[PDB]
Amino acid sequence: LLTFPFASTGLEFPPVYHELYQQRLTKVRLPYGDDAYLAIRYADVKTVLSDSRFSIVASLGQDQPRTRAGARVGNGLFSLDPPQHSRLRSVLGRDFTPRRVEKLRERVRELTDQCLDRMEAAGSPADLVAHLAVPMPTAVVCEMMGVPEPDHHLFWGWAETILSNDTTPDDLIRRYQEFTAYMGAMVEERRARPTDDMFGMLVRACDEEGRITEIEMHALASDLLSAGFVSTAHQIANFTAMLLARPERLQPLVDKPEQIPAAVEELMRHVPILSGFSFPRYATEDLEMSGVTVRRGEAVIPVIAAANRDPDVYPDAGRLDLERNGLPHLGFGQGPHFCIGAHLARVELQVVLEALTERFPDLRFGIPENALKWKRGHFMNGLHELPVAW
Amino acid sequence: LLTFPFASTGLEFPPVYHELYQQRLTKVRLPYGDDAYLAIRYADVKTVLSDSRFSIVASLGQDQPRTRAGARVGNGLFSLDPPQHSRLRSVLGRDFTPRRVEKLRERVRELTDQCLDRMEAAGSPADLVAHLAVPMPTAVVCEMMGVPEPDHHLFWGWAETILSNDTTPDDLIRRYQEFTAYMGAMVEERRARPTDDMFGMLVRACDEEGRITEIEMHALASDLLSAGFVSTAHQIANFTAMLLARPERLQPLVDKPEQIPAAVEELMRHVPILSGFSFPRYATEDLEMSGVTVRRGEAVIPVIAAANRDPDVYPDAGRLDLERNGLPHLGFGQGPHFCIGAHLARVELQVVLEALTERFPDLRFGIPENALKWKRGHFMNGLHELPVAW
Ligand code: HEM
Ligand code: HEM
Ligand SMILES: CC[C@H]1[C@H]2[C@H](C[C@H]1C)[C@H]1C[C@H]3/C=C/C(O)=C4/C(=O)N[C@@H](CCCNC(=O)/C=C\C[C@@H]3[C@H]1[C@@H]1O[C@@H]12)C4=O
Ligand SMILES: CC[C@H]1[C@H]2[C@H](C[C@H]1C)[C@H]1C[C@H]3/C=C/C(O)=C4/C(=O)N[C@@H](CCCNC(=O)/C=C\C[C@@H]3[C@H]1[C@@H]1O[C@@H]12)C4=O
Repeated sequence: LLTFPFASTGLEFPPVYHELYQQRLTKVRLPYGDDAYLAIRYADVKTVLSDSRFSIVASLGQDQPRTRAGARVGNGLFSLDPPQHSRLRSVLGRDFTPRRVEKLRERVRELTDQCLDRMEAAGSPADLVAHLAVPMPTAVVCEMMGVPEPDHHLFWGWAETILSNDTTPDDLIRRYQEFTAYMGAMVEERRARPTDDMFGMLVRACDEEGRITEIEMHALASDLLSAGFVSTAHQIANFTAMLLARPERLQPLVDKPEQIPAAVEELMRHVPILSGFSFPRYATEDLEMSGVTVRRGEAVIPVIAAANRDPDVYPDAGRLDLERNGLPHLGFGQGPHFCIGAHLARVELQVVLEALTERFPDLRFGIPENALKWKRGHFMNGLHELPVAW
Repeated sequence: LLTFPFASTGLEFPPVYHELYQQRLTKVRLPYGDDAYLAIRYADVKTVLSDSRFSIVASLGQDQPRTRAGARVGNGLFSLDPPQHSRLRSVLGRDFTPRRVEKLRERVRELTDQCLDRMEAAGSPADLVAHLAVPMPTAVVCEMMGVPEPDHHLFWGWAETILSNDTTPDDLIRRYQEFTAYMGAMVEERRARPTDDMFGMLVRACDEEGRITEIEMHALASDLLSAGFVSTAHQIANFTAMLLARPERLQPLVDKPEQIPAAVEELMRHVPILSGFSFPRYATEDLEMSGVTVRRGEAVIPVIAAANRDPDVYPDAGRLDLERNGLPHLGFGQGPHFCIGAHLARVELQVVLEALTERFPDLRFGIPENALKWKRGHFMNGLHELPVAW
């Protein structure tokens, strides 16, 4: 069988996908776990993500297809199907609706401004990863949750552990133990002095209203503080690097600031954020997909980066066209597990581009593009550093 | 209770939504059937359409909230929840993927050109509704299914019965009898001799593969010949009118054809196609929506038109901006029942704007704007006629 993931470096999209688009659904071998099919057509990835005949739960003795040594297991949102998944997420739902997140726009800009004050002070050329991509989205969720600045580094360490392909089940226990200890102390603080932040809301959801158990309270906290900043950090960097590699760099968005939202969406579509893949889903019954009968219990991987370059949905898919305004990309997923933070990410990315265009309109690479240190072996594509000059 | 639908005329967005968006989920009373909540925020209409806790089936004795006198009931796709819905739909799925539908672009343009030849031959001013909006999408699906041209008028009549608010269960009996008779004949004919058309595919699905039963084959065919062209017909005229009512008319799209797909999407967002509403959904368990506890069994109506002008999703929502390339609209719906024809409709609307810009760049209203005969009190908004000049 073909082995997956395929060879690529940086944000490269590998040419093998252009072969597979026109073939039937193909089975691949993965680094750990059972084999799986590769959903790469737009409609197929949509199906895998959103159709009730695909379960995110391995209930028929499957060995989870994956790139990480330890199978991804827990009691939080990625471990549940609807309706259980739906009631649990609805504990967070109302804090991530556009109507709520839109109110954060100002604070996001403020934090972004502080970061850039600090970058400007450091002087050209500076590492935009260290000065902006890491700090800003981390502050955003940590102050949303109620985690003090000085502990941010702990949550980076736990999130890298989740995301590292070389993490073992032991490594995950160690994480679980450390994280539980941390939040447990935070729970006790909030019980004695209640706070208005999200963790406070979670503690009340548990203690007062009896809406969730302690296990669910911790699980949701773990999900947000794990999923909630490392992805945006990687994208802040990926997005700027994509833009600076263009002859005109930021100038189109300097000239036409009203096109920044569209630009954010095109980049969401075009950047292959993952060198791995997310959760496989499993057929709850036999079903047909791209010329193949997928049997009950068999795993299908949703390759969202291939979806976002489907030749039939997106003409000239490999071209970054910031005016494309393409059909709706799958970069935040689809169906039940559609990114609960999708609007917050869009706000964070719109705000980063606003602030860079307004403050550093002549922003450019601070080293030769050829010297950029892309992450090589990692679950997520991105940059170790992004030196920029102004 | 607040009565719904709200007063509006033509494609006017009624101002009352600007009130309701700020407020908690509100309950309305309908022309027929039980009362229901009005889902109007983006995220809420999404939930209603996509969340498994919302069923399209009244399984607890409910009287379907509606504007039509006779309740909407049958054996096709709008009468099913997943997975039963999913299994029936999958019989058609393959034929409506973008990969399949993109192959129809040539033929859709051919038919659009024939329509425009007749219009031009009729002479300025001419009615674009009669010459293009009605014939072209009717011909597209009927020839897809294998229905001959001379019989198109019959399918228009059956479709309007379904869509007319003044239709009784008796009128629906007549329709069903007439329609079943007609497709029965088509079935005999396809059984006596194979044809490579969509109805012929349904016949193979019933007779040869035993995938579906005879009344499901009929249902599916009825769904497609009912939903499959009156909507596109109404939008072709709605879209053209929207464009012709602006100072610049068609010139922005003449000048930049590459923006035609984006305009189609903005129009889909902006145009309130329904005066009424689609199917209500029923909560299958207690849940929270916009500050209200929706109890099990209670109905919630997804108001697509309102979601598409959600003030927090869409800044300045009332403005038709063809470059907006906004966050994805709910105009083709969402979840299980997301329009099976969405790509075909995008193809049809794109091709119509391509053909109109290329052939009639100085297209303009053929009568004074205030004379336009907008449909009054009908289920869908639109024009009885659209005189155009060139
Ligand atoms: C550019 C940044 C981001 C990207 C590209 C992204 C992408 C995604 C994708 C594709 C999924 C679904 C994976 C699957 O279905 O297998 C997901 C889920 C999730 N994301 Fe995001 N995300 C981003 C930012 C955020 C933010 C800012 C937050 C929270 C503050 C967040 C929290 C979550 C959570 C909790 C889930 C699981 C939701 C569920 O299973 O119900 N993400 N994200
Ligand atoms: C501008 C044109 C169109 C618009 C605005 C439109 C809109 C919609 C919407 C919003 C729904 C879902 C309603 C709900 O969930 O309550 C739907 C369903 C449906 N549409 Fe379309 N549609 C269009 C064109 C078409 C075309 C061209 C076809 C051709 C086959 C078609 C066939 C269907 C069918 C069969 C369903 C039911 C699907 C299901 O329940 O699984 N429609 N449409
Ligand atoms: C750029 C977007 C990427 C996403 C990525 C998929 C990509 C599209 C998911 C993959 C999740 C793995 C999760 C995971 O391995 C586990 C696990 O081992 N146990 C549980 C409970 C442990 C605590 N919760 C979590 O850590 C929950 C989410 C963290 C990540 C999350 C990242 O945001 C980035 C679980 O969810
Ligand atoms: C602008 C788009 C509009 C859509 C509209 C909702 C809007 C968003 C739906 C509403 C459906 C009503 C359906 C309906 O009344 C019935 C009924 O009475 N019996 C069944 C079986 C009868 C045979 N199937 C059908 O007629 C199936 C679809 C036709 C319409 C369909 C039109 O595309 C237009 C049924 O579905």
